[PDB]
Amino acid sequence: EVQLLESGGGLVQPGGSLRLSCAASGFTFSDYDMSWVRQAPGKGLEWVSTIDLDSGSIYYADSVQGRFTISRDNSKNTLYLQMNSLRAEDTAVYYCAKDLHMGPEGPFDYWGQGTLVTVSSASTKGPSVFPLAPSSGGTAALGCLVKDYFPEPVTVSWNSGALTSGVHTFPAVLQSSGLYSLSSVVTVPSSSLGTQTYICNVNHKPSNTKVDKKVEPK
Amino acid sequence: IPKACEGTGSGSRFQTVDSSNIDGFVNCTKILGNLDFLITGLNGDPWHKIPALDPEKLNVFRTVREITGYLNIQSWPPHMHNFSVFSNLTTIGGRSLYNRGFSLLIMKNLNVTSLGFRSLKEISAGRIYISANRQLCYHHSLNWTKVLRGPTEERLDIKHNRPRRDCVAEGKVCDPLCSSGGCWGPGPGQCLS
Amino acid sequence: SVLTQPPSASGTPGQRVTISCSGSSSNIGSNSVSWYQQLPGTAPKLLIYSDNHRPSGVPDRFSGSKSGTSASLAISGLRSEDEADYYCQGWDTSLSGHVFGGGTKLTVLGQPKAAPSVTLFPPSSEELQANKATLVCLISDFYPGAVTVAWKADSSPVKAGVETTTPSKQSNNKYAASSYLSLTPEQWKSHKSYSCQVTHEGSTVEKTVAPTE
Ligand SMILES: *[C@@H]1O[C@H](CO)[C@@H](O)[C@H](O)[C@H]1NC(C)=O
Ligand SMILES: *[C@@H]1O[C@H](CO)[C@@H](O)[C@H](O)[C@H]1NC(C)=O
Ligand SMILES: *[C@@H]1O[C@H](CO)[C@@H](O)[C@H](O)[C@H]1NC(C)=O
Repeated sequence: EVQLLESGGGLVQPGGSLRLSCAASGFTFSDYDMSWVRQAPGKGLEWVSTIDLDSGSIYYADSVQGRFTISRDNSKNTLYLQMNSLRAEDTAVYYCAKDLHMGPEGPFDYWGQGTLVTVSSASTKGPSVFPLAPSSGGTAALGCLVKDYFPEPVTVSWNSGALTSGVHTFPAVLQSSGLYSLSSVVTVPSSSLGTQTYICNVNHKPSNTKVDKKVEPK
Repeated sequence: IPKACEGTGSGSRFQTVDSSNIDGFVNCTKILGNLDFLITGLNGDPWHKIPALDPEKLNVFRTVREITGYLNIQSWPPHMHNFSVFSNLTTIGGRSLYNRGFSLLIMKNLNVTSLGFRSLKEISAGRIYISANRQLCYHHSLNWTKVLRGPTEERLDIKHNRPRRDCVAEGKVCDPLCSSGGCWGPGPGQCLS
Repeated sequence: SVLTQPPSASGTPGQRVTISCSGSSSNIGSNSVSWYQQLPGTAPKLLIYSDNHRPSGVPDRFSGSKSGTSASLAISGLRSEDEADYYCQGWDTSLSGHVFGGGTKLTVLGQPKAAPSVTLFPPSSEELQANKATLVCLISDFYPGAVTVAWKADSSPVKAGVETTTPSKQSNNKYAASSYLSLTPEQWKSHKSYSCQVTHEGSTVEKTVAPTE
């Protein structure tokens, strides 16, 4: 089965550089024109570049022309985006795309999950994690506040992935400071409190921050 | 009696010429849309279980003079060494295009030794793709600017065919009577103009 | 990347919705249109290519048509699972590049209206002891999506210092949203009460919390 895994994204300073990698499996890499499409948070699709199966034709968007280089290594099943002179507005999720060379089905018959590129003068900041204690016709709400982080993303689980009913993790807020905050709430039964232990697992991989926080009744 | 008929590919029910639909092209002079020759059309489509085309039924296209859209040939009968069934095609319009901007696309036909587009006088728009035809000759000298009615630049993707030196060495070049505009194949009836 | 699309389209289960895509002769007037579905958090998937053809594995309720420089995507037999953003795309001869549309947010309706659940969380003790404070208003299980969020200290309005998320889908296919009032511990001790007010389809739900308890 086909698979495209992107990698190499992260936080980087304007005017800096990064190299994105797309590792391909589940098809003959050499038969496919590969492309890069990006998406700013909460915004539309933007095609970046396309290279053909043999690096014989290469196309770019005017916006990146002279700053990004696409390349490929068919022997390694790897697409490349060398990104130089990065601008804040290059902040985006970068998707890797494939379509059979001169096939009918395309362009971009398959996309990977994307790698996130953040371009900012701001430095890394791990989050403060804080319990949201319940009180408890009523049910009970409880959760975790993930305060003041940069850059994205943060994942949150409950009791190492055991608990998933009633859980909701919110998209983050961008505060005036340039930091991010979000919340993961779990709605639980009225009588569930005081017995069942609830721990949110907060993971901010950019800063290597891992926090488990037990949320107890007030 | 000029007769226009609908083609394949984009904007059409049919994605490729195949046995199911080939007889719909009988006596067409103008194609409204495109012609596509995919591998599934020529050898058989397993998902609709369509039979492999009869190579002699490709002779229907000798009546074609105009193709409004694009020509996309990606599979051809191994014993048909040129596209002489399109000897009467004069105009490719490229009102609709294939992939990233092409009106003409001849690809990976291991057995075609010349093109044979004898009547071809105009490609009104689009880019030209001729690649991986490992045996193709006579196209090296051809004056695409004549046919494209415009600058050749940023319109040619002509790679990886038979190497020019190899064609020259085996005498697979234009007849001396042909212009410097070139030929579509061997001998004097094949000159571009 | 200037293909014109409607920002938004809606329908109820089993309806037929159309999303239009306007371009130019150099892009979708010449070259083919493709269409993509992107569900939230996920990678786009090709839906329609070369104006009207569907990948195998793409159901035939999705259909595409084109005439001149305007293209239409149709979703007959609308489903809850079709709620997504939709992008048209075209190669542009003039640019030697691909040109995407802005995207259309497709919403699937038909569900009963449901009023929002609201839980307002005071600053935690942990947070307070680190000399900071946040009120966390959590808004749950409403339909349809839109809400408006107002804050009050001691009945007077608080506007600056407020940050609110766009509503997004819950596991149970209802909406949730979040809003935050940031506060210094001094201004948290100093007022008698703080309030979070959520207006959903014209009707406000309020929740209130007190530093004293
Ligand atoms: C070209 O078309 C004419 C009819 O217009 C036909 O008689 C002739 O045989 C065709 N030539 C070729 C080489 O197909
Ligand atoms: C076409 O080239 C093939 C190589 O795949 C070769 O076997 C054969 O000689 C050619 N076929 C014909 C019909 O000449
Ligand atoms: C075209 O190919 C056939 C065999 O497929 C051959 O007999 C004929 O001579 C070729 N035509 C030209 C003009 O070379």
